[PDB]
Amino acid sequence: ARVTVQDAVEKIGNRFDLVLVAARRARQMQVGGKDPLVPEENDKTTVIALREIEEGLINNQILDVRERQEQQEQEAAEL
Amino acid sequence: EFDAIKIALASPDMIRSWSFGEVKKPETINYRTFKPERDGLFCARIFGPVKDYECLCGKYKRLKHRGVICEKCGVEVTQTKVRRERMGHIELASPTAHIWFLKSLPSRIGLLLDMPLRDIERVLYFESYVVIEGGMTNLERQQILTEEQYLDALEEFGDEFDAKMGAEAIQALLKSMDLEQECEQLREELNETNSETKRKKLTKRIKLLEAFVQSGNKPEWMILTVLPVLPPDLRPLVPLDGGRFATSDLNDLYRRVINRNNRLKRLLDLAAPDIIVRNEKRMLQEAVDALLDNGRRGRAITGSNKRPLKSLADMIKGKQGRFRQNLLGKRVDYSGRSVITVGPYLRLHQCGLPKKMALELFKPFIYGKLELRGLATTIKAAKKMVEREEAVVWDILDEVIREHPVLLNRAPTLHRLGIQAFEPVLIEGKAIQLHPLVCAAYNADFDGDQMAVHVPLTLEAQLEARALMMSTNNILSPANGEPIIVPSQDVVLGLYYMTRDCVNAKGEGMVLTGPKEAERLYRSGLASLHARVKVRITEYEKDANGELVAKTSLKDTTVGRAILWMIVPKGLPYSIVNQALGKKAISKMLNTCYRILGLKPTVIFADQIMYTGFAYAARSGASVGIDDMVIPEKKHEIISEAEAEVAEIQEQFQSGLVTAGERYNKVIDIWAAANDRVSKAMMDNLQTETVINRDGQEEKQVSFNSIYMMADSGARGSAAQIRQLAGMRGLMAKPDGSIIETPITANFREGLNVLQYFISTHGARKGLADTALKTANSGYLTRRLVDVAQDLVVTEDDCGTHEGIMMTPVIEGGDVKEPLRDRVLGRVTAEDVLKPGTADILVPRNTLLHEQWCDLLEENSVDAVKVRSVVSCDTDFGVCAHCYGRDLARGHIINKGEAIGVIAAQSIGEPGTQLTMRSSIQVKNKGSIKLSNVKSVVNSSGKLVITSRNTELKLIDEFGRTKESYKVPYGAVLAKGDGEQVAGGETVANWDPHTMPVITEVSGFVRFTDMIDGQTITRQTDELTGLSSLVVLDSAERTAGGKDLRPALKIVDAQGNDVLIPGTDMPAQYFLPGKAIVQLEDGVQISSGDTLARIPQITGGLPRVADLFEARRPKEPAILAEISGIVSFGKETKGKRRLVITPVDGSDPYEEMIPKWRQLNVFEGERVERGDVISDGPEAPHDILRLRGVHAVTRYIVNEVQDVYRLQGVKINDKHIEVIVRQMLRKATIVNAGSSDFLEGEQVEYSRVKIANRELEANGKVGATYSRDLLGITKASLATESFISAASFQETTRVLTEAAVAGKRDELRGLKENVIVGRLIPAGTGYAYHQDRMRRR
Amino acid sequence: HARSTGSYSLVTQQPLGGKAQFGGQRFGEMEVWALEAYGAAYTLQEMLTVKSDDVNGRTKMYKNIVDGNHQMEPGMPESFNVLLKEIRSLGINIELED
RNA sequence: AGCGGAGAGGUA
DNA sequence: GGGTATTCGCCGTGTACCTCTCCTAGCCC
DNA sequence: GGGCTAATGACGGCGAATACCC
Ligand SMILES: [Mg+2]
Ligand SMILES: [Zn+2]
Ligand SMILES: [Zn+2]
Repeated sequence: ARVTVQDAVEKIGNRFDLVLVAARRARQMQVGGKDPLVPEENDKTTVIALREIEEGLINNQILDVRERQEQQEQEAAEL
Repeated sequence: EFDAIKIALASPDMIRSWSFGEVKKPETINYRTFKPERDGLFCARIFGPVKDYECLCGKYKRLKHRGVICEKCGVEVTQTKVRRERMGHIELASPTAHIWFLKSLPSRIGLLLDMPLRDIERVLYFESYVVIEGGMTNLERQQILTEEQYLDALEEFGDEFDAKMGAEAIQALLKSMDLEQECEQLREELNETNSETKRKKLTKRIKLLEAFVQSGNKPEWMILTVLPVLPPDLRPLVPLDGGRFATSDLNDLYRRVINRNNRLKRLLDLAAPDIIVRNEKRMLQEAVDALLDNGRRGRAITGSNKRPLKSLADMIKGKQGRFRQNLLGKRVDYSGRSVITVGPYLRLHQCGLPKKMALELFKPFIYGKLELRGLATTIKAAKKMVEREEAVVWDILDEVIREHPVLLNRAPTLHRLGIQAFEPVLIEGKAIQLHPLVCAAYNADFDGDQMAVHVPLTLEAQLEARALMMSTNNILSPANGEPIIVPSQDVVLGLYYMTRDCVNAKGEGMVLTGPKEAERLYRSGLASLHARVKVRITEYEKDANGELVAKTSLKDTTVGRAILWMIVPKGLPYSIVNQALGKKAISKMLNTCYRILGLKPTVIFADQIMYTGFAYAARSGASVGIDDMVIPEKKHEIISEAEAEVAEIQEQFQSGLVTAGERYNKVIDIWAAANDRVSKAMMDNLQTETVINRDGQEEKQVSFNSIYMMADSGARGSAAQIRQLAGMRGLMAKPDGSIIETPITANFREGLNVLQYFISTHGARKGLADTALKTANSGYLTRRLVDVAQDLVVTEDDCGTHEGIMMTPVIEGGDVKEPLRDRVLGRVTAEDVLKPGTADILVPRNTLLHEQWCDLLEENSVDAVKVRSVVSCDTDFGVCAHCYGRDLARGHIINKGEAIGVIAAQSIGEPGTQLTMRSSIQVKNKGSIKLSNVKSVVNSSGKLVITSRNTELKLIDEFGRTKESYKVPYGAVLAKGDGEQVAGGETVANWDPHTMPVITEVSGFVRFTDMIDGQTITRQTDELTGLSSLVVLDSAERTAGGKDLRPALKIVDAQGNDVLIPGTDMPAQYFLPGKAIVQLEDGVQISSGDTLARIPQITGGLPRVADLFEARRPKEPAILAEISGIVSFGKETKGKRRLVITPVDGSDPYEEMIPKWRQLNVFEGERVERGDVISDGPEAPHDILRLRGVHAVTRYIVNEVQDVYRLQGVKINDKHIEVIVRQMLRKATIVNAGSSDFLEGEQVEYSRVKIANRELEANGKVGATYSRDLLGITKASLATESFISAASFQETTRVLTEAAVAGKRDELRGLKENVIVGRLIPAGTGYAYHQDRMRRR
Repeated sequence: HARSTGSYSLVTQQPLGGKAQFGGQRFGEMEVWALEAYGAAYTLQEMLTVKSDDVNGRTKMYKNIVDGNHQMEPGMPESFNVLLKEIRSLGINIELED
């Protein structure tokens, strides 16, 4: 569940780019067709997003990797 | 879409480009059919379609004809919204002056023409003429004439020479003015005028010219020829209840202007005589000047019911203009309002919320999820389902409000905790349930307070809510590091009843294996809740690297403390729960829990405190009764002796042996002592009321009287209030402001009688009036403070410098009143801490001083710590991170962006609702004596006396820090001196307040030099002794015939020679001022330390804070010496008594007139430093800036207003006051321009000039020599390069007009204008966004 | 009292005031300062653009909620543009740059 | 869809 | 003529909300 | 009745505008 966003700050030391990384990710999970990378509790996209920030498998860098790499999938499918 | 905003004057070409037609007719509506007219104010063919895609004639009722205009009535078929932006115009017949540029005070036209405003008012109102195109005349170009002087000029130079009237003539002057010629001629006169006044007027003139030509303006543009009219939808004409139309003031105004204009054009065709059309143009100018800014002419015109109508200046200015009412604060959808109630069962990351509010708020969410589940096809079917309230949509709402935070607000939203996010849990009922701890943050009791809910719609907003504004985040105030989650009143009663101990009850002294048998005892009803028991407990310490070490013991405690101990998590020592736990104890309990264990166990720990607090406050049952308040029996006798004592003093006044003032002072003193005797009687007879047997004889202990437990817990009230319940209350003040001689001898437990209740009624009414008018100030204070900080975003990581201010713990003159480890705590050091193991480096030069480092500072007794402050932070357009330190709500350094200007100004201005509105030296403790800046001599007896005013007496302790500080006046008889050990409790000084002594320095003879009886000194025989003494008169009492002499005393030897100053070659003669009485007669061989003569002799409320940030020059300013060197006096009362200052090395052109009401500090033989004191009175801020520097004036502010809040005991950490000071002295002026481009006597902001010469440092050339200024907050707000924020603040007219003739352009770089324009704020998340956007351009 | 979305005012496309007119709450100035005190920008940016003033942006918002997107398109406050036509309706040329 | 200004009282 | 010195006109004066009434007259038709 | 219309009870403060004084 959700009580604090403490440890999310403990992996992202800005507490503001927490909001942009989280908004980028949860926007990629609501509009885009992607599953969560964490088992959900029938939560919303928000707590799933910050909850993925808790396990550290998403920050700004990995999101750069997926925008670039799925971007090259949009290049390689273009032929 | 767009960057910066530029503003300028209106060309008529630009006006005609804006418009789409000349509005000609004053009738608007037909009101028979509802169509408007051909070309009225409401016009279809100029402004566009009334209804949607239809012409007014009704030709093209189809969307297919979109774009083409019609021919029947010529209405361009478009959207009806196109009638919202299409402006109009009016070709006036006469030229017409704009009223703002006429009467902005200072007038732009007035100093533009070098012409007084009186005459220009006379020109525009047709009661004088004026010259244009003089030539071969005796008539100057600006010469104004009356009508009879126009007759004389009509005879004399009535030839081809011209002269006109009205705005045509002003149009001719501004039309025919050249610019560069007056730039050369008036810079030429800045050379040619030594006059400061002409230098000031002509430098304001030179700013208007050199800014006017640089701007895209023309002078004749100010006279409005073509008046633009407002689009009609913005000035609508609604029906009232009936077939009438509610009036707009605008349409009345334009109705008058179009009437007067059309009658004027008809008077121009028919060619009436000049006096009729003079009156017609005069009424037109009154009309347009009424429309632009009504009321700036001395009488307004009234529309109906005798009421001043609302011009466009009243469409912008004031509390109901667009900035106050429709731009900064907007009404918002997705919101609701309701009464709050408690619901204690909630956790603090959730709040209660009613069901019907939820179903009405969350309608689009319910609609979307019904489309998701397919239980509804269209928007009307879903809308009918949520109108129907089916049992499926409650499950849908329970889906969508699973993790959806909401933003609650309370209406007086003082500091930043006023909106907090929560999660809803749906409630059977109609009121918001709200978690109780949050009440203390909201300042919200449950007496009927109403709180509003808002809903974040977008996903970023939900993440901003849960990440930042969730209530678990806000546990520490930005004002101070204290917890704002303080358990307020019931829960602390449950604890102070829980953790208490009586000596004899159930289960005394037994042994129990842990707290689980304790709670098993208490729920069984076999042992007492409070009876002292040895138990076994097991605690944990995180001394290792986060590793919790176990230990167990058999503590002496009570049962309730064990039941409390089952809640407290692992990281705490048991001594946190071993005391009685009042309010301060539970507060620092929570604070240590956050400092040690972090956030999550602190939060859920606080919840478990609250639940067990109501469980045991509930189960305890602490009532209140009339038997609970105890009258002391000894009250009546102290009343009796009080009446006896005022009976005796009254008897002494009966025959008249004491004065009325003596009776008043004596009576108030004996009532005060009597009152405190009664207070000790009731306080003892409450606090040790209980006497119980211990199983032996007896013992006394603390009392279970309930009103004492509510007192000593600190839940409600104090010893003063519970004093007022039992003992007699007070000496109530009077409406005059004095005190009342008959105190209320009775309390609230007995009845009041009548007149005592009358006087107490005065006390209450004065209190409540102070609350209302007090808040009426306080909102305006916080208003100005946030409208002067406003701009200030933590934007860099380091300045990389080493300036700063010096924190020392303040010592007001007694005990230390704010220690070092509160002022220093959480701020980044300027350089390293040089330990007093001296040349030992305790902390480095950039380390944040958290609690460990502050303890290491504490053990080594660090005296003064220099530290990086925001006032000296060398950040450009911002504040670096390493000059601010802690957020005080996050236990680390500040993040880059969270705008400390606003959190500063709210955190300063919020406790203003809790403020108020309306000999010798006796040392205390035992230590070493240090003196500061001493110039002294040992007298004939051996006591030390000081010949310098500015010597400060410090009591250093045993270690080396200062622990007392004192002022030692001029010629004060000390008992001890430097390096001398004094005893704890010694009188260490003396002086006479009714004597300014003129003490000696060495010994020798004294000759009365220039002391002639009748001219400088006068003969007065002493009436009481016989050894008379000549009295030195002052300046004005003697006549001028013998005033030019200066009486002095020169130490001379047995030859008459010069006995000099020890060390220099000047004699020690004392030029005597007035009211000096030299007691020692002529030729007295004198000693050291003896008086050569005797010269005998506020409000700290909220307006103190206001006038500090306003920085007013106070009543009698303590004047200072601008520069060092020896000084003397000048001319006797040429208005004032002049000074003559003389430096040693530099020149001395500076001297200054002095008001002779001031007993000066300095003499003719006295040499000062620059910025040294000359007189007494308050210490005015400007001179403290321009003499003693920046650090002195910010230090004076923060210690001053910190004393103001510190007296009432509300903590504000100093950085907020410091950063408001940083916004105060942001502007500056120039001493020498150098290779820059500024005018020398010009004001510009320090940031822009610091980057100006800093980039002239990029070349080898020398930039400027700046000089900082100190503006008040309400003027430094308005003098801001962004004009739009200054339009949002006060005096909108002056801001916009100075913007207009300035041609000012605004790149906006700020907060409030971005609230205006409605984009992302460059504050937090939007500061990352402007990192992106400024990173791209 | 509560309000999702009801009527809009005439001279400014803003929610009405009061309860007898089915109107929203006033999100007043002091708590705009309080949002500035937090780092909440997107909260504020939808407080006084989408939920308040711009008619296009709240049509887009209403469509996006009923479809299942949470995203805002700012546009411009209408009321600021009204202020622009007011100051422009005096003898003042005021524009926007590129 | 049809809601602007005064003036009065109250609510915390 | 400068050099204060008064004085004299303008700006300001708490935050939301609730309830109610009451909203042009002149006038000659 | 009705279609249509053409004042005096603030106070503080602050910078320009005389006042007057030498
Ligand atoms: Mg209340
Ligand atoms: Zn037509
Ligand atoms: Zn810095």
